[PDB]
Amino acid sequence: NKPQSWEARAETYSLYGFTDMPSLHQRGTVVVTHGEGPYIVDVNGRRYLDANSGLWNMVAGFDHKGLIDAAKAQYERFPGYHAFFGRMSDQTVMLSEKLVEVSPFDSGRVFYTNSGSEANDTMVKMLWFLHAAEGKPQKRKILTRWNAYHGVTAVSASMTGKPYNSVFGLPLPGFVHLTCPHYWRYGEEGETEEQFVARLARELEETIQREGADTIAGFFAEPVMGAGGVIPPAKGYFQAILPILRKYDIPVISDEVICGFGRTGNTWGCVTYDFTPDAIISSKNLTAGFFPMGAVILGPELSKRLETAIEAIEEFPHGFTASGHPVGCAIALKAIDVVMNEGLAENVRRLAPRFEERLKHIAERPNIGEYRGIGFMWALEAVKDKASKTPFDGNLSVSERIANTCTDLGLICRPLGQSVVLCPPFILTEAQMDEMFDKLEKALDKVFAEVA
Amino acid sequence: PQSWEARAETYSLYGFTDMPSLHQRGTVVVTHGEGPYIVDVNGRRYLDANSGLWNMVAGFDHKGLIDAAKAQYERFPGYHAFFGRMSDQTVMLSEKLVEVSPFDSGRVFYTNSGSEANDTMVKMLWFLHAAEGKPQKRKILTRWNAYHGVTAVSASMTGKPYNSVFGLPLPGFVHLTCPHYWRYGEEGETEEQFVARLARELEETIQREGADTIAGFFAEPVMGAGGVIPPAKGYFQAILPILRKYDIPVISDEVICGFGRTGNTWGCVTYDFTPDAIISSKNLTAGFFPMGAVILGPELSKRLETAIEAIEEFPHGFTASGHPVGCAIALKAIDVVMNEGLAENVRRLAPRFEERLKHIAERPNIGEYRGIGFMWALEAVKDKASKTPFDGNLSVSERIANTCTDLGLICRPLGQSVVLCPPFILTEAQMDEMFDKLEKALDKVFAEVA
Ligand SMILES: Cc1ncc(COP(=O)(O)O)c(CN)c1O
Ligand SMILES: Cc1ncc(COP(=O)(O)O)c(CN)c1O
Ligand code: NA
Ligand code: NA
Repeated sequence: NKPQSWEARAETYSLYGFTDMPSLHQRGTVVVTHGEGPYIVDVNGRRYLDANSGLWNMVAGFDHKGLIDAAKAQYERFPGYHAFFGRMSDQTVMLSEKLVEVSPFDSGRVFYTNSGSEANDTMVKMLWFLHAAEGKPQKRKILTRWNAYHGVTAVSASMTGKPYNSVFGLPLPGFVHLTCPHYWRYGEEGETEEQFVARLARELEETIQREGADTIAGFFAEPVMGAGGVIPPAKGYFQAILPILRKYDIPVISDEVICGFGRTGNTWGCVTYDFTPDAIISSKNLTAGFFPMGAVILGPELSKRLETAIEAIEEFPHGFTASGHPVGCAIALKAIDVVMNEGLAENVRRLAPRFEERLKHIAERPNIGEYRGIGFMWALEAVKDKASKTPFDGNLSVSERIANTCTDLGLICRPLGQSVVLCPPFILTEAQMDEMFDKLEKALDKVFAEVA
Repeated sequence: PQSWEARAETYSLYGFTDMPSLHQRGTVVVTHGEGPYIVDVNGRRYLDANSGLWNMVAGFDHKGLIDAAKAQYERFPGYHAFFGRMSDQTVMLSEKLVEVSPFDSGRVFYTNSGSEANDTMVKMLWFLHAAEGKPQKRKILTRWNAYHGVTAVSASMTGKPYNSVFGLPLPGFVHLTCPHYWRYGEEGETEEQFVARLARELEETIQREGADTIAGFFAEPVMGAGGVIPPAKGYFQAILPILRKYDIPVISDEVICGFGRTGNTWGCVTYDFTPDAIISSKNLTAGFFPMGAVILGPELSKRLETAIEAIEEFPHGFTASGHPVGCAIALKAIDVVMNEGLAENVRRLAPRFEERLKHIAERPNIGEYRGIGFMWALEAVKDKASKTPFDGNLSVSERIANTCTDLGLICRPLGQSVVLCPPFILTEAQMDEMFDKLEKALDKVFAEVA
């Protein structure tokens, strides 16, 4: 009784992650064979415009010749190794030199992982290691914000501020979730944006005082929240919170997994939001989705502190088998070159005004509560009533319905809560952006005429 | 910085690297390899008797594997496996993994690493027991000297003293006695009594903790980073009925043992035990791509599917999970290991490997040799009769390994031991080269230390 179709084979042997099971049973797995520019093609030859770059990461599209050629060239040269025991590939040394150079840091050090989850988990371990070595083993608590997404390891899931993590009995103790700086959602009745930011700063200060600064290991933040539904922080947020963190000796980590390498219109989300973190977490665009790589980029202050702590014990007992893989490092060197030097990062800056202008027009509809975003990261929030910010009942699945209608029109859209997220590849043309918008509008025109 | 060595030190934060040796010797920057050899920036060639990190079983320039990697980049260079979408390569590999696993049926979940795969398996157990009305069933049983990875959870599962630097283990991670008879057997305790004690100890721990509070048990069939530790005779035959008696899922961590190293496709087959799930990585891609897999047997597959259908979505996964390049590479690595004579070369050469180690173990400073297939270790001692090791300050194993490097051999120092886990492509002449160089390093270091 062996399965025959691609659909039956997928269901017989897979355990699906982040997959809505009722939709999967109704529709069948969409099995993908190849891509062309920003388009993905399934086993039935159907072509979809992937307006999510796969998972934010495939910024150069699905068949970029330069990246394909750089990947092939490294397999022909040296197809694998590790970075332990005082050995490392030439590609690993070149990537660390490049990452420190492209980072906003004047100097620093890089530690490799395969994923963003491992890199966040690693940063947490580095902070525990460092503070205990400096005479404060109780300095262990990690501050993140509700709606944040930092990954799925037990630690990186505890840092994530998502209700679904209750199914794992998470967060673990020592993981503190601050108010999310989403003004439209979290601003109170009659609270101005300036008051809202001031309240976030008083809340952080009160939290640090109650918990005790000596028990707090670090603060992580995505400059613009990704999986939280594309959330640029309220005006002046980083300028209000960062002095408080610095006052209390709380290391500041920018989680640049999504924001690194151009999506917010700058190389780093921390540059767009004008703040200097002590370390950066990078992945995704780092390899343009061509290879699993994550990196922890430590600034000068933490680099110096960690090295003294490591010199004292003689060895830093942490690392992944594939950390610093020569193939991933060669691919990352090419992805960085493609994004920064081949006009991809510029294309986001050039097309962001037109992107915003079309979303502003779409937001005039009564069922759109707001549009939000920056550069090539945007969201449209669905509402039953605009003035009162009333959502549609959770059972109506408005965003999933918009997204399913988009799939049927040949557009890949991401439903998140009551929102629809767009994060297309940086290679997107004006015509393809018009294509993306026309199909989304037809899906909005259908779902809103139906539910409301 | 100008030199490769200075550039490496200026920009790297080194993991699992002895900093005094690094400052003394400089970073060894590798540019390429040939068969089982690695070549540095100075053109020096070393026989890598550790397959890089156990994983590069087909060597450093395998044409079939390089061609398979290139062909997938040309076809489809990347994608994910979320939201009901997945590459054709991901479906193919799941089908193949279930087939080659000892399970008649099952399901596969992907990760990038062995650490993520273990951390994932722990979350899966927390998820499952809570869904089945036992949210307190959270504790994880591992052994002292086990190595399961470096995420906070997989480091908590690892039984290494160095984890104290991170304030780890986290609560709820219980380390049972290591079934290494030579080290943990008491004075006057037979191997049979030793195994009976570890069974009694497991039962006592389950009874003290409460079976309803224990999520699962994980075991490497042969311990790897622990220093190549085959378990004491009849260990799994004594512990498994206890775990099954108390409803404690059994997970075989096959990250090193999967695909051939013990002389079988899985370490759990070599040790004649059926786990409920398998953790696979390393040989899975022959070190050509970061991939890990959780292979769920039929019982856990059914219970997890029921729990997932009840909440409608399993909210877990990594951006690169099921990457089509990793999947096309893993399909080729499995083909090379199982069909191109590599797994067979391990069985064919394991007797010669052991015969040579038995001769080396005659030396007064070798406490024991241990291992199986293509996984072995030699334990250095000051005194054989009393099992007295050399003082930690003498760094005997590091000295053996640094001497090996100076002779063009890469071998791994672990504790007071030296580990050999060479590629499956190793010829008899290359095995002779590995042992001749090792014996010269043993002669040099032992003559200096005593
Ligand atoms: C901001 C952010 N941080 C961390 C991660 C975790 O990265 P990975 O899926 O590679 O583990 C993600 C993944 N969506 C992310 O968006
Ligand atoms: C048995 C075992 N399990 C898990 C792991 C973790 O694998 P990774 O380094 O890919 O995280 C290792 C890695 N040495 C291992 O040997
Ligand atoms: Na810089
Ligand atoms: Na099978």
